Amino acid sequence: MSLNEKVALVTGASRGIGFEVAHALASKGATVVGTATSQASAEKFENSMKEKGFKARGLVLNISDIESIQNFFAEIKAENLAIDILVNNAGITRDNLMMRMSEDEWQSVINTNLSSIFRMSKECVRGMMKKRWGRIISIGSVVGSAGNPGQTNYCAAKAGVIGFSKSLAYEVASRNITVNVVAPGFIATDEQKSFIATKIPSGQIGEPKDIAAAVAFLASEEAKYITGQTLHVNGGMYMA
Amino acid sequence: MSLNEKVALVTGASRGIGFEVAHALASKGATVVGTATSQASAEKFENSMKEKGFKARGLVLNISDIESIQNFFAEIKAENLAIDILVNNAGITRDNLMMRMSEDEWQSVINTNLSSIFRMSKECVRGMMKKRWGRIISIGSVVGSAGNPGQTNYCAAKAGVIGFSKSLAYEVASRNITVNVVAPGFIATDMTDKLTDEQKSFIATKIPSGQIGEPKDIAAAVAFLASEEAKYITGQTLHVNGGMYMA
Amino acid sequence: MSLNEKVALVTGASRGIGFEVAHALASKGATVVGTATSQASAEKFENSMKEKGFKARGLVLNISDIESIQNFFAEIKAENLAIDILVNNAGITRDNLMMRMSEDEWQSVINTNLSSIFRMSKECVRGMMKKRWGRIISIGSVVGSAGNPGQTNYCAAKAGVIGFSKSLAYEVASRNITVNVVAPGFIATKLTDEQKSFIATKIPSGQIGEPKDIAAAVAFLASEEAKYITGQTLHVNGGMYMA
Amino acid sequence: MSLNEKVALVTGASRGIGFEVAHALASKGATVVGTATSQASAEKFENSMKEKGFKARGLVLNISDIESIQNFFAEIKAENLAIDILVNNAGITRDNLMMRMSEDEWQSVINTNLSSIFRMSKECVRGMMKKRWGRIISIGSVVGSAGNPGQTNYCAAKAGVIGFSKSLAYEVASRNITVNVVAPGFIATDMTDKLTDEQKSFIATKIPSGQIGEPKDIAAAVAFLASEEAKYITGQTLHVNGGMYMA
Repeated sequence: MSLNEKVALVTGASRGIGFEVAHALASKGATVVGTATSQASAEKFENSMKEKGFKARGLVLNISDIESIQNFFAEIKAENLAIDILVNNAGITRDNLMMRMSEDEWQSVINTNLSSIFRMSKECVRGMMKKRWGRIISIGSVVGSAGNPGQTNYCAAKAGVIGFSKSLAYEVASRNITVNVVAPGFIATDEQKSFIATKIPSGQIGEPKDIAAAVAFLASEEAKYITGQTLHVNGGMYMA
Repeated sequence: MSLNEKVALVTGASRGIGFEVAHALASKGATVVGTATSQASAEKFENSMKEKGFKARGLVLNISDIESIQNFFAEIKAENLAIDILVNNAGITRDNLMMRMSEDEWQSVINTNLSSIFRMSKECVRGMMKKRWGRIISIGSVVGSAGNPGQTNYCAAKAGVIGFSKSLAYEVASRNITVNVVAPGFIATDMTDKLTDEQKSFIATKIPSGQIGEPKDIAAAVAFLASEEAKYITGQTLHVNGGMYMA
Repeated sequence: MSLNEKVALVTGASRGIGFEVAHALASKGATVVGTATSQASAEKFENSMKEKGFKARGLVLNISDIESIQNFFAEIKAENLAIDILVNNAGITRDNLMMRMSEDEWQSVINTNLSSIFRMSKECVRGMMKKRWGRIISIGSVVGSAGNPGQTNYCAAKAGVIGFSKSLAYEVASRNITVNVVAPGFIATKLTDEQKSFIATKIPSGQIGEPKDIAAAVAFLASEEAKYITGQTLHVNGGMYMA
Repeated sequence: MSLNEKVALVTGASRGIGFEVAHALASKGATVVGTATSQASAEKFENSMKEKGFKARGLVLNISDIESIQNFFAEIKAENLAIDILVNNAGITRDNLMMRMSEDEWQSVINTNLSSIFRMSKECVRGMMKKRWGRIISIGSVVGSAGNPGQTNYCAAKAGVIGFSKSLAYEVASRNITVNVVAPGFIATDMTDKLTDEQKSFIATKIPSGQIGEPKDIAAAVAFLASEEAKYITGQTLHVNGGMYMA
C-alpha cells in the first residue's frame, strides 16, 4: 500500500488508459479523482471504481476549456481534495496534412494537448510543494519523438509536453516532486492491426495496462530518483 | 553559388542571428527577403544588404498577427517572389517560475515561438512542392532539449518546434523539401547582452569550450542545411553550443 | 510477487547496486544466482541472501575472463538452473585522460563492460527463447549518454551497451524477451571532490541516489507488467541527464 | 578555403565515402593523407587525387593491427605531416544473429569500428592541442542510434563511437578541437551493391523520400564540420539518412 493517503487525479479516466491508470493507482492505496467531459461518465467512473472496492470520485472536467478547469478546481477545493499525484491523460487529435490544416485544428490540438499540462500542473503544484512531495506524469506519444505525417500539431504538442516536463523538473526537484512522461506506442483502445504490428518488434499491439503499470511505477515512492524522463512503452517501435 | 536561383525568407532579419543568416545565404547567391517589425528597420535591412551588393528585399512582418502574415504573403505574391528557403528566426521569451506564470506569458511564447512555424510553413510549402525543392529551417534552442528552470513555456515551444519539424519532414520529403532545426546554445546577441555579469558567468560554467558563440556560428549551420549538398538531411536538430548539450 | 519460479542472474551481486538488485528480485520471490570474483564473496553473498529467507546461490565469475565464463555456465548447467532474468551489473573503470590512456586501460574497459554483455546474453538467450519469456537488463551509466571527461573508454563501453541492447531487442522481441538498460546517475555505494561538485551543480536536488533507486527500476523492468517495454534506457539520475 | 594549410587524414579513403570525403576536404584547401590496406590501393588513391589536381598522399594501414598503426604514424612523422583533421572512416560489419555470433565476428567489429577510434585519436590529439586547433570526425551509422537486428556487434560499436566522441569532446574543447560524428543512413556503396534487388526495395520503405543517399552526402556534412565556420559545434552526431531516423 505504497500510496495510502495519496490523492491522485487522472484526467479522462472513463475508459482505456485513463481507467487502467486509475485502477492501478487505487490498487496501491491511493484515493483517485477521475474526470470526464460529461456528468454521466463521471458517475459511471465513480460507481465502477467504488464497485471494485475503491475510494474514487468522478468529476466533470473539459481540460480544453479554462472555465471548466476553473470550476473543477473550485470543486476539489470545496471537497477538501489535495492533489499529490497528477496524471495528464486526456487529449485529442485533429489530423490533417499541414497544408490543408486549419487554424482551428492547429490551435485546438496545441491548446488541448500542450497548454492543458501547464494549466493542470499550475493548479496542483503549490499543494505538492507545501507537502514536500508530489508526482506529475503526462501521457505523451511515440509520435512526439519519432514524428508522424498528418500530425504536425499532435507531434508538436507531444514534443512540447516533454520540453515542459524537463523544465519543470528542475523547478520542483528541491521539494521531492518528480515530473515525467510516459509515451505510449500503439495500444488497444480493423486489421490493419496485423500490418501495424509488423512495424512493432514484439509483433503485437500493447494494452492499456502496459501504460498504467508504468505510470504507477513512476508515481510510487520507489521511483523518487526518476525525473525529467520520458519512458517509452511501445514494444520497441521506437528506442531512444 | 549553390543558391543563385533561390529566394530565401528570413524572419527577424534586422540584426544578430537573423542578419548573419541573411548575409550567409545571400553570399551563396540567394535572393533574400528579410522581415522586420517596422518600415524603417525593413528599409534599413534592404539598403544594408543591397549595399554589400546582394539581391535583397526588406518587408514588414509581425509573426503573431494572423493579419500581418496575410498582408505579407500578398505583397511577395505581387512582387513575384516565391520562397524556396524559409528560415524561422522569430521567437521571444517570457521567463517566470511555472507556478507564477501568467496566461499571457504562457500563450505569448507558445504563439510566437511555436504556432508561428506552422503559420509560416503553411504559406511557403505549396510553392516548394510545386517546384519539387525546398528548405525549411527553424532556429530552436538548447533549452528545447535540455530543459531549463524558469522557461517551462520557452522549453515547451522549442521542443514543440522539433516535433512539428519531424512530422512535417515526412509529409514533404518526396517533394525534395527538407525540414530541420538549428538549436543555438549561448550566442552573443541583443538578448544575451541584457543578462547580468553574474548570469553570463554562470552560463559559462556549462560550456566545455569556454567560449560564447557568435551569430555567424548559427548562420553557418543554417546556410549549410539550406544548401543543395544537405539534400539528404531532414528532420534533424543540429546543436550549435560549444558542447553545452550533446545530442 | 510474479517472480515466483523465475530464475535470476545478477553479476557482481556481492554489494552495492548488484546486492540491492538481488534483494529486490528475491523479494518478488525470484531464485537469485549472484556472482562474485572470489569464493569468499560468493559464499558471503549466498549466506546473506539465505540469511534473509531468500533462495539464492553464490557462484564465482570473472565476467572479463572467457574461461571463467565458460566454467560458470558449465556449473549452472550441472545445477539445472535455467536463467529467466539476466542482470548485467558487474563492471570496472580505468579512468585517464584519453591521450595518456594505455592500450590496456582502453581494452580492459571495453572487454569488461561491453563484450561481457555479449558473452553473458549469448549464454542465456537460448533458454529464454525456448520458454518464450525472458528479461535482459544491463546496468549502464549516465556517462554513456552524457559523456564525461577522463572516461573515454567507460563512456564508449556504456554507450555500446545501449547499442547492443537496441539491436538485440529486435532479435528476441517476438519470443517475449525484453532487453533494456537502466542507467544510474550518481548513487551512493569514496567520492572525489569533482564528483561531489558535479553532484552539487548537475543534480537539481543536489542529492546523490541510493542502490534501492536502481534495484526498484531493475525489478520493475524485470516484472511481467513491463512486458511492452523493450530497447529502452531508463535513466535513474535525479534529473542530471534528461533524455 | 578555410582549410588551406591544414592536413587531413582519412582512413579507408580508397573509394565510396572515404574517397569523397578526401575529395571534399581538398576542395576546401586541405592537404589530404588517405589510407588503404594495400600498397596498390594506396597508390591508386594518391594517383587519383593528384590527378584531380590535389596535394595528396596515400599510405598503407591495417587499422585492426596496432603495429601497423605504429608504423603508419612513424611514416607520417618522417614525412613532415602533422594531422590537423582526423576522419575515422575505416570500419567493417560481421552480421549475424547474436546467439550464433562467433568471437571473431564480435571482436573484429568492435576492434575495427570502435577501438580504432581511440587508437587513431590518441596519435593526433597532442599536435592539435599544441596548435590549439583541430577536428575529429568519425563516420558512424544510423543503426548506432536506431539499433538493427543481426548487427549487435556493429550497433554496439557505432553507439560506442558516439560515447567516446562525447567524452573526448569535453577533454579537448578548451583547446579549440571539436569532436563530432556523422551518421550515414542508407548510402550507395560496395556493400550496398551486394544487396538483392528486394533488400534494396524494402529499405526504401524506411526512408521518407524513398531515395538512397550518395557518398557526397556524407562528405558534405564531414567537410562542413571540418571547416572553420563549424567551430562552435562539438560532441554532436549529425544524422544524414533522408529521415530514416530523427533524433
